[PDB]
Amino acid sequence: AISKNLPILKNHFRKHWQERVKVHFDQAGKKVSRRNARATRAAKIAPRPLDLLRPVVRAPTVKYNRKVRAGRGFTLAEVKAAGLTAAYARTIGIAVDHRRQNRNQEIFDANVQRLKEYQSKIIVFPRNGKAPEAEQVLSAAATFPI
Amino acid sequence: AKQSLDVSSDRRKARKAYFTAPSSQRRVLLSAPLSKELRAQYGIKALPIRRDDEVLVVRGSKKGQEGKISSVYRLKFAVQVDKVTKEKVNGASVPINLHPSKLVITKLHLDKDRKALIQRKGGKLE
Amino acid sequence: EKAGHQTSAESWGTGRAVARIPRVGGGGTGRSGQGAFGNMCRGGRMFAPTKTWRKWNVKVNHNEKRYATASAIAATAVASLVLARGHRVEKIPEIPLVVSTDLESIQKTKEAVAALKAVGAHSDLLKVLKSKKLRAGKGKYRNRRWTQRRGPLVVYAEDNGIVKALRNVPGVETANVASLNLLQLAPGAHLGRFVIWTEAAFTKLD
Amino acid sequence: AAQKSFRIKQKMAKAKKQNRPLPQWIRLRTNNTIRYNAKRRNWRRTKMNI
RNA sequence: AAACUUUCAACAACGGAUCUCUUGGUUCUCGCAUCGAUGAAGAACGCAGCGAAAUGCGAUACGUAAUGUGAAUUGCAGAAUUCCGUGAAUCAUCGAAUCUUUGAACGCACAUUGCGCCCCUUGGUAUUCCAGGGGGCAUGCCUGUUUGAGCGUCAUUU
RNA sequence: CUAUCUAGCGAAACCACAGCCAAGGGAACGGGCUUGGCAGAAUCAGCGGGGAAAGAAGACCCUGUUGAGCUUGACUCUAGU
RNA sequence: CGUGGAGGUCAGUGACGAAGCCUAGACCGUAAGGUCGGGUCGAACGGCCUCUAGUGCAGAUCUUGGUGGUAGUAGCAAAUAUUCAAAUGAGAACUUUGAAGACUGAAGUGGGGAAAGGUUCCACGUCAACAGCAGUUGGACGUGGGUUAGUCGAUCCUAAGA
RNA sequence: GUCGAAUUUGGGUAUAGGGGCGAAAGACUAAUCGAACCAUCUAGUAGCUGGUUCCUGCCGAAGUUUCCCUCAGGAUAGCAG
RNA sequence: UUGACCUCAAAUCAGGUAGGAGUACCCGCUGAACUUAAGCAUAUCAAUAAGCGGAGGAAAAGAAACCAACCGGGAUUGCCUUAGUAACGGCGAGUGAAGCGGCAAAAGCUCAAAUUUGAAAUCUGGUACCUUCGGUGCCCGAGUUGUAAUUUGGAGAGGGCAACUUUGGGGCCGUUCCUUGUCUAUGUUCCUUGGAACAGGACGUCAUAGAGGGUGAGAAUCCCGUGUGGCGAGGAGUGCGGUUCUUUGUAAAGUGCCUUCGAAGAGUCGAGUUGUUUGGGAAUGCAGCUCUAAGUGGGUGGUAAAUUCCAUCUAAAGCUAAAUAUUGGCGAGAGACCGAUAGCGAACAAGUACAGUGAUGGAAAGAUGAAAAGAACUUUGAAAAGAGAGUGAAAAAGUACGUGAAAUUGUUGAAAGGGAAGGGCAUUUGAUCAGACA
Ligand SMILES: [Mg+2]
Ligand SMILES: [Mg+2]
Ligand SMILES: [Mg+2]
Ligand SMILES: [Mg+2]
Ligand SMILES: [Mg+2]
Ligand SMILES: [Mg+2]
Ligand SMILES: [Mg+2]
Ligand SMILES: [Mg+2]
Ligand SMILES: [Mg+2]
Ligand SMILES: [Mg+2]
Ligand SMILES: [Mg+2]
Ligand SMILES: [Mg+2]
Ligand SMILES: [Mg+2]
Ligand SMILES: [Mg+2]
Ligand SMILES: [Mg+2]
Ligand SMILES: [Mg+2]
Ligand SMILES: [Mg+2]
Ligand SMILES: [Mg+2]
Ligand SMILES: [Mg+2]
Ligand SMILES: [Mg+2]
Ligand SMILES: [Mg+2]
Ligand SMILES: [Mg+2]
Ligand SMILES: [Mg+2]
Ligand SMILES: [Mg+2]
Ligand SMILES: [Mg+2]
Ligand SMILES: [Mg+2]
Ligand SMILES: [Mg+2]
Ligand SMILES: [Mg+2]
Ligand SMILES: [Mg+2]
Ligand SMILES: [Mg+2]
Ligand SMILES: [Mg+2]
Ligand SMILES: [Mg+2]
Ligand SMILES: [Mg+2]
Ligand SMILES: [Mg+2]
Ligand SMILES: [Mg+2]
Ligand SMILES: [Mg+2]
Ligand SMILES: [Mg+2]
Ligand SMILES: [Mg+2]
Ligand SMILES: [Mg+2]
Ligand SMILES: [Mg+2]
Ligand SMILES: [Mg+2]
Ligand SMILES: [Mg+2]
Ligand SMILES: [Mg+2]
Ligand SMILES: [Mg+2]
Ligand SMILES: [Mg+2]
Ligand SMILES: [Mg+2]
Ligand SMILES: [Mg+2]
Ligand SMILES: [Mg+2]
Ligand SMILES: [Mg+2]
Ligand SMILES: [Mg+2]
Ligand SMILES: [Mg+2]
Ligand SMILES: [Mg+2]
Ligand SMILES: [Mg+2]
Ligand SMILES: [Mg+2]
Ligand SMILES: [Mg+2]
Ligand SMILES: [Mg+2]
Ligand SMILES: [Mg+2]
Ligand SMILES: [Mg+2]
Ligand SMILES: [Mg+2]
Ligand SMILES: [Mg+2]
Ligand SMILES: [Mg+2]
Ligand SMILES: [Mg+2]
Ligand SMILES: [Mg+2]
Ligand SMILES: [Mg+2]
Ligand SMILES: [Mg+2]
Ligand SMILES: [Mg+2]
Ligand SMILES: [Mg+2]
Ligand SMILES: [Mg+2]
Ligand SMILES: [Mg+2]
Ligand SMILES: [Mg+2]
Ligand SMILES: [Mg+2]
Ligand SMILES: [Mg+2]
Ligand SMILES: [Mg+2]
Ligand SMILES: [Mg+2]
Ligand SMILES: [Mg+2]
Ligand SMILES: [Mg+2]
Ligand SMILES: [Mg+2]
Ligand SMILES: [Mg+2]
Ligand SMILES: [Mg+2]
Ligand SMILES: [Mg+2]
Ligand SMILES: [Mg+2]
Ligand SMILES: [Mg+2]
Ligand SMILES: [Mg+2]
Ligand SMILES: [Mg+2]
Ligand SMILES: [Mg+2]
Ligand SMILES: [Mg+2]
Ligand SMILES: [Mg+2]
Ligand SMILES: [Mg+2]
Ligand SMILES: [Mg+2]
Ligand SMILES: [Mg+2]
Ligand SMILES: [Mg+2]
Ligand SMILES: [Mg+2]
Ligand SMILES: [Mg+2]
Ligand SMILES: [Mg+2]
Ligand SMILES: [Mg+2]
Ligand SMILES: [Mg+2]
Ligand SMILES: [Mg+2]
Ligand SMILES: [Mg+2]
Ligand SMILES: [Mg+2]
Ligand SMILES: [Mg+2]
Ligand SMILES: [Mg+2]
Ligand SMILES: [Mg+2]
Ligand SMILES: [Mg+2]
Ligand SMILES: [Mg+2]
Ligand SMILES: [Mg+2]
Ligand SMILES: [Mg+2]
Ligand SMILES: [Mg+2]
Ligand SMILES: [Mg+2]
Ligand SMILES: [Mg+2]
Repeated sequence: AISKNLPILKNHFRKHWQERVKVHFDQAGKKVSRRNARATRAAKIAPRPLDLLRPVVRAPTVKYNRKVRAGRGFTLAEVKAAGLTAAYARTIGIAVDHRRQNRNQEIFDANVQRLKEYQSKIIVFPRNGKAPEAEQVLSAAATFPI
Repeated sequence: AKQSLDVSSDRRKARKAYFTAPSSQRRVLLSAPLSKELRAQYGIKALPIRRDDEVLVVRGSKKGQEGKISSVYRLKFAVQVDKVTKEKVNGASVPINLHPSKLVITKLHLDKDRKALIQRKGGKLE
Repeated sequence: EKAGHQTSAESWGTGRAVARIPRVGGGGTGRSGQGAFGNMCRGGRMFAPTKTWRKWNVKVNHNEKRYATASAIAATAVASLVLARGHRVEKIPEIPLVVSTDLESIQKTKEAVAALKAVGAHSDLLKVLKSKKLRAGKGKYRNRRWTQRRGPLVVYAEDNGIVKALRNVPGVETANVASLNLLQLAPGAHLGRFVIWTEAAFTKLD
Repeated sequence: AAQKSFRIKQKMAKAKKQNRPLPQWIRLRTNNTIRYNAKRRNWRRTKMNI
């Protein structure tokens, strides 16, 4: 069971592997269901845009730090320098993250400026009744690229 | 072709749905077309055959014969005409079995409902 | 996957004047005593039972994919190929066949059949629809029942009702330029489909 | 037997009732398929196992 | 030379290949979330004018009520008032019922159609005996109600 | 009482194809091959020479990096104590 | 070369007869095979370029089914035994009745029960299968009838035990 | 052989599989016993035995070298396409 | 004597809940061996099968006692990758994860520990009325051995100072979603063949309909559908679009400064040891027993230890949609799938008939014809049947029923045969046949 001059393969099928095979026959199916999902949601969600505002953030370790990438939420500090509280910013479609800290001013300002531009470029309809129909933009990520 | 997601082009499913169709469904499959007279009369092309109607065999070897439908045999998917029968060897007569798509309706049998059907399909009724 | 294996049969081992395949146990039926599990056994399991994780689709490099359809488009000129392909084109003026963009706005079958006739489609449309036979195989009962030739392939820049007008006439396919499937440009992998281009489509090609 | 529980006699009775041949009028029905009674039982041929 | 054996053919046997069928099977995909002490799943025995089965049902038994349809059912018989109609039907739908003996199965048992107790009622001259009718009595646990137990223990009597 | 003959009823084992020998050679004991002896339809009762007859993938023997029951200061553990 | 299925095509073949099957009839190929005639048949099917595989059998003490020679052969020989007549019936070695001869010899081939069967009981009808000959007969087949309790059993009791 | 008892026997009941039961034969435990029967793990493994399905055309071997708990098998070189 | 209290009882006490089923997928426990290593015990198979407990439409996981070591990131789940890598391993056969990065989906939070103490502000039940998934009045009861408001570490709380900003709860109609009903084109004209026209020819029509099935043979146009639309019906529901009634309030919430504080989970963390498990290696998780903390503490930082620092979170309490799974269930659409010895064991009165004490084991079996028109009547026969006749497009279709191969059998015809038969080359004879002359 060893012959000729051949790489030494390591093929782990010594368990009952045929039991655990997953063939994604439903790729096309689940892509449709995901497109319908998003469509059904964009409708339920009123003019709101399907996604939340995300901060600029510097990616970790030595390999990725050269690149900047979208983070989770906005750091109570950055939310406060943009002149609104946490509780309200969440209702506005801004994601807030209590865990992220600012050790870097340059990124700090970038996120406050990001918050500034976002506040300017949105409209927040009154509590009352009126709903002055506004035609949803679907992204935030596309409107506010990083 | 079919554009709906609830239609089925499947042949095996159709043939099951035919032979296993309940009495109520066979009524509408057992439709017969109105005669050219009765059509422009009523503004309606075809109707589910009912019993005491009047009919002309326009296909087959009883072609040209007419009579009153004696019974709708829904079980058999066949309609029987009083006046169209086999005289047997022992002389006992026996009904032939006709298909309403090979008949033509020459006189209706009208009801409060049989009328409303014609009206529900959008046609005049003399 | 559980087929043929639904019994408890064991070999009877040698010494019985009878071969060694496992055999159904018990009695009173005559199922019992019979060869089991075996690929040569009536009711046994098949050899190498077919599985669903077999390779079904096939990856083709995007670029060579394009090269292929490019090649297929370039052959929808070259009347010799379209002719060699079926496709009654002797009676048509010129190839490529380019047609008024107004064609894309036709809303109605009869109108669109008439348009196609005027431009030379006729004899090809008649080649279909004179050609429909019963599929020879068992596909006949597999929802493959009928058969026929392929008509002309009308290519538009924008669907103004042409797609729905021709959708019912036997043999005719419609395509947006932007797509251009390779399956229709060379059906059965045979170059030279008869293509009726609208002008709007013909220019978008570049 | 000859002194039996009522459950045993009850089953015993239901098997008497099942012991006829195919009533011949069924043979004439539309699409009738059944030919004879293929569940027929005899006392000296197959045993009831109670 | 026959008979007999053998070979080929035709016709007739035996047998059920082959071809052509397919209300079945297999595999993929999509949608959905609903058993049971309000007695489930399963079992037994029954039920049709004429049924052994299969399917359906439960002594209201191939069904009752309701709703839609709008004239059947059909193997034979059948009713006949069901045919311009609160109305045919082995129809569809199903929201109301019935639902034997059982089963986690619950008064106790059960290789028994075995054996108790309570309540209301009816009959036998009957609170007490017998018989018919109806309604009941398992177990763990929770909240609460009520009657309690213990020098565990506080007070209050004179 | 069978066998045996008749009327009715009617299986099974077994079967490469088959079935006359002698010698030769040959997987060193042939029904077939080579060379001779020979050879005439279709059959019945018997029979135990042969069919290296049949009945079980040889129980003996060896091989297998195949077992199992049993034993023991074999290796390695273990309930218990 | 030959099979199932798939894309293309020959506007291919066909109820005025597709496919299949038969044929010491014909023709092509070294061959795998292909082609035609005639017969039978009754609803579908083929050529070519390509795709695809559950794709070609003489064997496997192969699987399932069918069938031979063996062969009208082995055999249908334990339990002493049968016989005459009549009736019936298409038909009687075998049913019914009468007669004769026998047997089991009350430790029964008698008269009842327990377990077990479950309708075999009984009547009428009745022979396709079944009763290794037969059949008018039957424990068969068809259609019906029949099992009556204060005292006989169960039910109550306790036994090993559960 | 024995035949009035360590007798025969019905029914009920207990003992269950590395377990039972054994006046002891590895006996008996439902035609199953030096470990019952049923299903599943399981298509267990098999250096061993058997089989492995169309045609034609061209080329065409080895039973030797070395290592292997190797000696009925592999690896390695050789021969072959 | 009487009345409580604590704890423990009993009721066919008033009202409820649990069991069993199924179990494809999900959360746990328990737990093999065949196998692989060419032998074999560690290893492997496998943290698998069988056994046990428990859920749901998903389950579980989840708002960091996390990852990291960077310019740091920031709940969980999953896919692509990391990677057959780091690592484990008679370092042999074999095994084998994670962090970063892209994508899918995104969502967040609440308790314990606080004096309401100028007022237990809270709650089950009973009861009467009411606008009944509830509200209100009243009484038993719970509860101070703590029921509400308040606060949850991101904070936050008590003071003091200063300003602005922001509301709640019903009805009712749509749409949304669910269940449904009904209706919506065009030849059956002529000729031929045929038993049947659904076949071929001629001549037309519709086509947002030429998917499909039915009808006596290949039917867009005979029928039902298909396509495009129209008109209804019954629900559920707070998602939101409108409307409309009550103003919840001397209520609730957000924000700036000053100051004082800042409660934060124990037989736990942790340690030893044992066993198991993991890629986890002086020990990855889990459990037994012994030991058992602290509060500038504690946990982690993948090589044991002592010292010194640094980074990073905040355990021993809790809820939570989606992306994810699904050989079960309900409903659907499909296929280069199988075609009655195939495909599920079952295309059929199939988990049936049948076997077995039982656990269990478990088949065979589809096709007359468009239509029963299923053969009147005559004759032979005891009958079954035969022979006529009749039906049918055909009995070369007769409920033994489409086609009806082969082995094997009867008849008829032909031919050969001294202990087999069959085969090769060749020719005689017989039979049969193609082609080619003109
Ligand atoms: Mg793998
Ligand atoms: Mg899947
Ligand atoms: Mg998103
Ligand atoms: Mg509003
Ligand atoms: Mg209609
Ligand atoms: Mg044999
Ligand atoms: Mg099979
Ligand atoms: Mg074919
Ligand atoms: Mg017996
Ligand atoms: Mg039975
Ligand atoms: Mg049984
Ligand atoms: Mg057919
Ligand atoms: Mg299918
Ligand atoms: Mg019925
Ligand atoms: Mg009904
Ligand atoms: Mg009980
Ligand atoms: Mg009782
Ligand atoms: Mg009672
Ligand atoms: Mg209590
Ligand atoms: Mg004689
Ligand atoms: Mg004889
Ligand atoms: Mg010699
Ligand atoms: Mg010799
Ligand atoms: Mg020999
Ligand atoms: Mg001999
Ligand atoms: Mg012999
Ligand atoms: Mg041997
Ligand atoms: Mg051993
Ligand atoms: Mg042994
Ligand atoms: Mg020793
Ligand atoms: Mg010792
Ligand atoms: Mg080929
Ligand atoms: Mg063929
Ligand atoms: Mg021949
Ligand atoms: Mg020729
Ligand atoms: Mg033919
Ligand atoms: Mg046919
Ligand atoms: Mg090819
Ligand atoms: Mg094969
Ligand atoms: Mg063969
Ligand atoms: Mg052979
Ligand atoms: Mg061979
Ligand atoms: Mg064979
Ligand atoms: Mg004979
Ligand atoms: Mg004899
Ligand atoms: Mg004898
Ligand atoms: Mg005798
Ligand atoms: Mg006699
Ligand atoms: Mg005597
Ligand atoms: Mg005596
Ligand atoms: Mg007879
Ligand atoms: Mg008998
Ligand atoms: Mg006999
Ligand atoms: Mg006889
Ligand atoms: Mg009887
Ligand atoms: Mg008594
Ligand atoms: Mg009693
Ligand atoms: Mg054992
Ligand atoms: Mg063991
Ligand atoms: Mg044990
Ligand atoms: Mg046995
Ligand atoms: Mg035994
Ligand atoms: Mg194998
Ligand atoms: Mg095996
Ligand atoms: Mg060896
Ligand atoms: Mg050579
Ligand atoms: Mg060695
Ligand atoms: Mg050998
Ligand atoms: Mg109570
Ligand atoms: Mg449960
Ligand atoms: Mg294995
Ligand atoms: Mg091994
Ligand atoms: Mg080995
Ligand atoms: Mg071993
Ligand atoms: Mg493991
Ligand atoms: Mg392990
Ligand atoms: Mg398990
Ligand atoms: Mg379980
Ligand atoms: Mg549920
Ligand atoms: Mg989900
Ligand atoms: Mg937190
Ligand atoms: Mg994360
Ligand atoms: Mg390795
Ligand atoms: Mg592992
Ligand atoms: Mg048709
Ligand atoms: Mg059609
Ligand atoms: Mg529609
Ligand atoms: Mg904490
Ligand atoms: Mg464990
Ligand atoms: Mg450890
Ligand atoms: Mg340290
Ligand atoms: Mg950090
Ligand atoms: Mg909580
Ligand atoms: Mg949770
Ligand atoms: Mg599925
Ligand atoms: Mg089958
Ligand atoms: Mg096959
Ligand atoms: Mg089968
Ligand atoms: Mg047929
Ligand atoms: Mg047949
Ligand atoms: Mg006749
Ligand atoms: Mg005749
Ligand atoms: Mg014919
Ligand atoms: Mg026929
Ligand atoms: Mg007949
Ligand atoms: Mg036939
Ligand atoms: Mg010859
Ligand atoms: Mg000639
Ligand atoms: Mg000639």
